[PDB]
Amino acid sequence: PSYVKFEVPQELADKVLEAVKKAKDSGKIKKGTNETTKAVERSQAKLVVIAEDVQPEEIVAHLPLLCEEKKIPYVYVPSKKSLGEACGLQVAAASVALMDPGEAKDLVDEIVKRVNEIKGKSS
Amino acid sequence: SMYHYIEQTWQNKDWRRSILRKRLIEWRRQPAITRIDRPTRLNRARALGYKAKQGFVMVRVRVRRGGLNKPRPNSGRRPKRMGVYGYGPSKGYRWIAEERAARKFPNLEVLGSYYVAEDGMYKYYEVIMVDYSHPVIRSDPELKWLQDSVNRKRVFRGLTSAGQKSRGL
RNA sequence: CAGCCGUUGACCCCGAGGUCCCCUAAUGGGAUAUCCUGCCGGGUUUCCGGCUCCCGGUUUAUAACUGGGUGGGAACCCCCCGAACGGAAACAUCUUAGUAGGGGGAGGAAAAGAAAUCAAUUGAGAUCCCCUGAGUAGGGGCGACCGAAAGGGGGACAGCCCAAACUAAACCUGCCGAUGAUAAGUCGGUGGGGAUGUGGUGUUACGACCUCUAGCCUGAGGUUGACCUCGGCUUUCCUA
RNA sequence: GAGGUAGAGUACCAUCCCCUGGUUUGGGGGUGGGAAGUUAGGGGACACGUGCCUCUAAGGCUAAAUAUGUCCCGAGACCGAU
RNA sequence: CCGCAGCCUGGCGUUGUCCCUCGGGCGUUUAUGCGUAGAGUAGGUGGGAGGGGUCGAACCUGUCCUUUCGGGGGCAGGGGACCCGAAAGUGAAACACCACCCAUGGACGCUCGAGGGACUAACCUCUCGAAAGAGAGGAACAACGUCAGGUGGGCGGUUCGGC
Repeated sequence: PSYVKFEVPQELADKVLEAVKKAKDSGKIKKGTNETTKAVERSQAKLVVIAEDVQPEEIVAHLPLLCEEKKIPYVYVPSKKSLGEACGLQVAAASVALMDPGEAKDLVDEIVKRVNEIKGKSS
Repeated sequence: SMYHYIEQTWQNKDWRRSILRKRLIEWRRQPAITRIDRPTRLNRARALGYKAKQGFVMVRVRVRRGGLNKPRPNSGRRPKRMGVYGYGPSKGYRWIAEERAARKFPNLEVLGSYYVAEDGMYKYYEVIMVDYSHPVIRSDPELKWLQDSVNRKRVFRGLTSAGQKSRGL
């Protein structure tokens, strides 16, 4: 795809899936892209998720660029269907956001460290 | 409001066009008429009331560019009405798009249309297409109008937005 | 001619039914045959149901199977394509003319319908048709000719939904059973669709609408002058 | 009081063509370019500028007021069997 | 008398990437200037008698390039600090600082030509392939659309005076 710039390893992705599913009860998590983008526009986003299997690619293509100047980190996950299951949704999910990391805060921060250190190597 | 940002990338000019050129080629391989389960640029489709609820569908179609496909006359005529070059199909291609699109699924009805891409040899459009016989839409208060007959086959009489546009209201 | 039905209520007329061959848009398949001819499932003697292009479901991801757009109709209506004859005393621009006619598609009416409208001393207030405005404006070898609008006067005069900001699964829908007057709805199980956006409020200009802040302002209850929950009300649907 | 929303190849422009009075001024289409988008735009007879005035499209949908005789009642300065 | 097909050429769009020589430029990067009178390189207009000055100068001594070898311009060390005048000439003066123009060369991202070349990914031709998809040759051409010009009894309407 073209809307994704840097590759994310599965093991990194796997942790995110475990990270988000924990937030089912403690943290506050946005589901559905509309509930995300404005919150991202509200600069209230701690971390956001962008699916690698979107169709067409433009459906969420704006999200990385906006988060740039907003200086808010973002993560990728290949299986958007899992994320819908991951967010406790009976159907697929393409965009979810993390207002607060809830219980996996430390897990989140390591992920932020994980992605950012890759970003440094990603130039 | 994703729909606000979808064209923020693609408002008039973006390197998105290079990507679509790749999509442009593969579509020429695709049939001249086909069904896409999810409409492309929702900023238009939802702007035409399309609801992802069961009972709607998306269709793509292409047409050839150029002036009108008009034959030369042969009888005795005055020069006024017998020239050929410069003619054009008076009713717009945006209009014509739904027409052949309408014929494809007569058990449905057309509402609105738009193009998404265009090269020098073809024009590519996307059209909302609605089932009225579905026992879902049958009970909608918000579209109860469609239960009547008169809403049928409208595009052929030009009661769609394109028809109104072709009529220059 | 001959015979019968009729006072056990005929024939007739009204309504409700029942039958209702073949081709035919004819659609199991085929047709220069108003005719022949298969495949399933049903009971079964006679026989009965289903079999182009689609929409949404069953089952494998191509196999069949569940459930619902075609043609005609006197004129009329809408929309695309689009003539010559003549006239100019000729004729080529023009006009005759978007009529004759072609194609598509409806209904009992259609179309259109809520201004990016006008006009002009700061006014009116959807559309349509009728009478005027008016052969006025304006167009054209300035030739035949074509030809408005605004306003006024009449008729009926009805005006509501969507996208966005903003709520965010609070959503719609198949079947079965119960209930419900069989309706709608609700209930229990079910199947489908849906964050790639259902449902909730709302769509208008010297602004409108939404959110937040602050202040004032309802019958019961509670909460901390203030807030909230349950009242009437608006819209919609359902027909016994 | 503060903040936010308010429809794109759409408007618009050049060109060719079509038609309507629309004429250096209208609407439609083809072709090529091509915006702003609320602190937006358009319109107010050539163009441009300035002020003043009024509307908000590029999606819907809509009661009635009129078009007609395949037909059915009624009437008639309509004809009497070429 | 003309009109319309078709044809030829060219422009625009479907039109991509590397270039390549030269001529153009676009927004930039920079650096180079003696008709005579005179301390002397006044190229021509501006604000400007102050500008440089451990917020580093005058002096002479060489390495170096150039030029009407006239002469100016760029090098650090030797030198730790000095010169132009509001004063003398020039139809037009300050190598007092900073600007504009002409004029010489190279380069940067972009554009156009005289053009030329190359590639393939568009696209075209063909084949295989049930489909999906694959392979082979040309090629940003061709072909199409559109526009213009040249040709155009191939087709269409017409007139072919009057006495």
